[PDB]
Amino acid sequence: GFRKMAFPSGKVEGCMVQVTCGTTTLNGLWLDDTVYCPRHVICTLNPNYEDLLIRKSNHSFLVQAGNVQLRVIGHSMQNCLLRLKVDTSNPKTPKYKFVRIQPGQTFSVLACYNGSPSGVYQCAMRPNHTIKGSFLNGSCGSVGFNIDYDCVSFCYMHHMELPTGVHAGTDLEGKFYGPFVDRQTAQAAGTDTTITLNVLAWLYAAVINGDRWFLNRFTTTLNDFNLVAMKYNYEPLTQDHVDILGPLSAQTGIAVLDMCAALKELLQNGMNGRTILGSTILEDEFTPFDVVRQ
Amino acid sequence: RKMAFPSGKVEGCMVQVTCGTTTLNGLWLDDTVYCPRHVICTAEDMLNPNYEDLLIRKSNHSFLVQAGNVQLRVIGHSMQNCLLRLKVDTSNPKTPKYKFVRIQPGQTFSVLACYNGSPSGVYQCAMRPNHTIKGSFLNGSCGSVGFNIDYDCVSFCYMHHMELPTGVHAGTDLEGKFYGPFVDRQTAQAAGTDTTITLNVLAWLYAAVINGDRWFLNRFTTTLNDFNLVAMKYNYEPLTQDHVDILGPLSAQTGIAVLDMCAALKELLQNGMNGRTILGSTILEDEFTPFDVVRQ
Ligand SMILES: *[C@H](O)[C@H](C[C@@H]1CCNC1=O)NC(=O)[C@H](CC(C)C)NC(=O)OCc1ccccc1
Ligand SMILES: *[C@H](O)[C@H](C[C@@H]1CCNC1=O)NC(=O)[C@H](CC(C)C)NC(=O)OCc1ccccc1
Repeated sequence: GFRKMAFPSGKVEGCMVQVTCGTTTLNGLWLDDTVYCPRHVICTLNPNYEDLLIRKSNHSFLVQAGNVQLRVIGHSMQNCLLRLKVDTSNPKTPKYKFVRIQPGQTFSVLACYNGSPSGVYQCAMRPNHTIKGSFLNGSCGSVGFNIDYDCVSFCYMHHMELPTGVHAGTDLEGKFYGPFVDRQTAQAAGTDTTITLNVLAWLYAAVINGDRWFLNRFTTTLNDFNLVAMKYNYEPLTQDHVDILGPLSAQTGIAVLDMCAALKELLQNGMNGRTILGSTILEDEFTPFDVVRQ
Repeated sequence: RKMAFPSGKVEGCMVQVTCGTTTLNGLWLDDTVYCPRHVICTAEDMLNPNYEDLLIRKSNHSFLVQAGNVQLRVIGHSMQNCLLRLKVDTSNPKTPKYKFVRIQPGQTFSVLACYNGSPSGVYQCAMRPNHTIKGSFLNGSCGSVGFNIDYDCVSFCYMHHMELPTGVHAGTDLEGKFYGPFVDRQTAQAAGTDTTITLNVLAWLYAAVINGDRWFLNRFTTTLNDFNLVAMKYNYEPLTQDHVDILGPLSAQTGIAVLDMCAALKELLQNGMNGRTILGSTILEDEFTPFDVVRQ
């Protein structure tokens, strides 16, 4: 029973607001007396965000926190975000911090529309700095997050979809993940590589679940595995990654470099139709932490 | 993708209940806490416990109920099927609009997995045709709840009790009647053979058509009875005209008649999949319902 699970969303739900500018509406995040939303809410295509921002008043921004309307007492631009100062502090803001998530790591997304939380799901920051999210028109300002004890770590705010169907956005300081810009010009994600650390954790999960048909007695070095991995657009494995896999190595008695020799043969010979935990595809959005926790 | 409902309205209802050295989670709604009755058990979890006997031997004082840091006072108690109802001195201020509902096989819900009264994860899953859940539940998760939220009202449908030897899970509704043939005793128990939820696979095939995946359609069609002959051979639930009517709205938005889709699925079952993918997966997904496909 190994499932993609999201963090409970309640602490974040109390922070979700609707921000409207003229006719374009999206979501904002209300912490203390400040509200964060994508800056492209002030748009009507090569926009000059300094020029459009100077042309706006505090009254132009309609901020609705559920029933009640909040008044912007001031505003400023932080990279690709706006920070709206509001007259009132959210009584429900939790202990929180902003963090910059790293490729391979996961977080939960609270998909919201019109300031109302709609659904919650888990995904991963891919190596090409996009995410395979679920985002419809109106979802901008939806936030991705992790929770550790009582503290919410915010790491993502949604801005855009790319032509490949995947998604791009920023941390909570407004810096984009990846080389993307918030204008609707042609933009392309880089070639997506596979999160090798996560495929390896999934193989440990499978071995723990009772299918070990893919294990072998061949051996590999870290360097000779990385050389093969990159030919197949898998991420090279670091020695920190080997260390992170230690507990699953011990629990199963399969050395990390031996699991790499298994993976190596799967890359080179494919799966002649066989399945691992039920699919002909190696899953790369389950971390070593997820396998350990289940 | 599978999405869970936002868990906030449920998270405020989660508390910790301890009897002796046994701890699990409880659901606190107004002035009463609901929780699995085997919280009053110790070593003889496995021994056929007499729960009427174990309960007559207890006082309100033996139930330690904590809502975070604050301890609530048990004013009374009673058993309802496999649940305990604890009357608490204080009424939960965070109590949402809610009802108790008994879900049917094939229907989906969200699980808030809890430990020591503290929410820790949320996910979507389906009630299996054999009345088990394919959940993710560890020691201490009992009393975790399943629910749907449409729209301001929480529909509680599941409370967790136990894990079968096969790793699937079993529990009750919130009036404490088990789903399936199970009893709350640490004896080894088998579910009936599980099946694939045909109504859900068909709903998902409509979902695939909408987001671009059309490779699997074909010019053929079939009748209800021709299709069920192939489904029974592959361990799929039979399809009925109610199912077809349920799929009606999904026929319109697609322009694909329900029994054309059955022909497409029949080919996918008889032909397998080329190793290619449908909406991302290499297996026929049966835990998204028609009602899920419309919402998302
Ligand atoms: C913000 O609500 C929205 C999120 C997009 C909406 C479609 N799916 C999403 O994730 N962002 C935009 O609409 C974005 C605006 C730029 C100024 C950042 N435009 C965009 O992503 O173009 C791609 C696209 C637009 C509409 C439908 C599908 C793809
Ligand atoms: C309550 O926290 C716990 C959750 C179970 C155990 C770990 N994973 C879970 O889903 N439930 C029990 O421990 C339960 C208590 C009985 C008195 C109902 N016992 C149990 O699940 O034993 C495992 C088992 C049950 C039935 C057949 C075979 C094994």
